[PDB]
Amino acid sequence: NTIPIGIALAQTSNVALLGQEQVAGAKIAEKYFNDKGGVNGTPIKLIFQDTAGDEAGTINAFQTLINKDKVVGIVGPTLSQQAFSANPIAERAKVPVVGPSNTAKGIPEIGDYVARVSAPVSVVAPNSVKAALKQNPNIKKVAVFFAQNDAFSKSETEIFQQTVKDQGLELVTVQKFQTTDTDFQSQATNAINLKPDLVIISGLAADGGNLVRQLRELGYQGAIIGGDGLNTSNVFAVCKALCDGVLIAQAYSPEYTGEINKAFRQAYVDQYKKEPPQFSAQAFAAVQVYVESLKALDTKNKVSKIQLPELRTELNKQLLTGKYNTPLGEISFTPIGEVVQKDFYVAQIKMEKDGSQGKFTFLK
Ligand SMILES: [Mg+2]
Repeated sequence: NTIPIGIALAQTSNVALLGQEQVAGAKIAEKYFNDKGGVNGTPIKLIFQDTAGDEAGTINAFQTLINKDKVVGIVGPTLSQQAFSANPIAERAKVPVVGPSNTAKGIPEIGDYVARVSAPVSVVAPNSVKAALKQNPNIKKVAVFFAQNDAFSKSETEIFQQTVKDQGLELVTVQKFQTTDTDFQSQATNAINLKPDLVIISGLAADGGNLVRQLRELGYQGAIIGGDGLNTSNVFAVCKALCDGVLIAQAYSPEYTGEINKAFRQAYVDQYKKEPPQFSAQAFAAVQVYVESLKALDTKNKVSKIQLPELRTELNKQLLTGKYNTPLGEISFTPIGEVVQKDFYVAQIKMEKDGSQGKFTFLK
């Protein structure tokens, strides 16, 4: 006998360039928590249902988890774009959702059953602009690019644009693209002709990486900031040596000294031979929220005896009140399901000259 928790993430499509890192974190969490006895002796069972890359696939995954798989709660989905369409399904069904990495403005406001462990674009994105200005105080002109078909990218670009203005910089252009585009010659050239000192990109991984590469190919030599959708080593294959120097804000640090992070990091490094990515840590933290909430609930009200609809409602109520020492640091929730989290960072892509290998170097 086990307690089923649904994991609805992008395991296929180009969205899996982000989703697979989340899956990795969730699987590490399952072993970590089950090795500690699960929920007061009862193992959890993560049930994975692939969302693919669109809204319909996410809705289908959620409905399957809720109805067929009888899950007590869902971790997911990968994208804010997917969350805005699918989360209302879970809200209506009174099934809790904990988003690992969705950072668009407005997600917890979807309803009483929607929470997230990822701080939103408003507190994550500005740090990377500040980091760029530290590395080059003479930046004056900024070109901004965003994926106009993606909800998170639109939310993130608004924050980047406001930060550029607040830092007293000149916004020379805002260029639009689609996440499904591979060619950006026209937008890149448009921006390059305006002589920017800094370029900021809000898109996802394949698109963001292709744009970074093309900017460099077309002769751009200035600074580049990538938003959260580019925050994966999966971009390395796309821009290769030309990824070098890209600045990306982080909501997780491998070097954070929390005991659980040490355990998580050690488990990750031993398996994957590199530091745990943000998306992996965030997924771990979302599973942790469910495990620790289930334990607290079970102690007060034995879960094996609670019928499913009431169990879901009580679990949702419980998780919102909890305090969690996670790989992301000590976190909790506001009454609306927004995360409370203290520390943020910026890292910079450092590629080896040959372009076949790289890493994220954390700025001090
Ligand atoms: Mg909420």
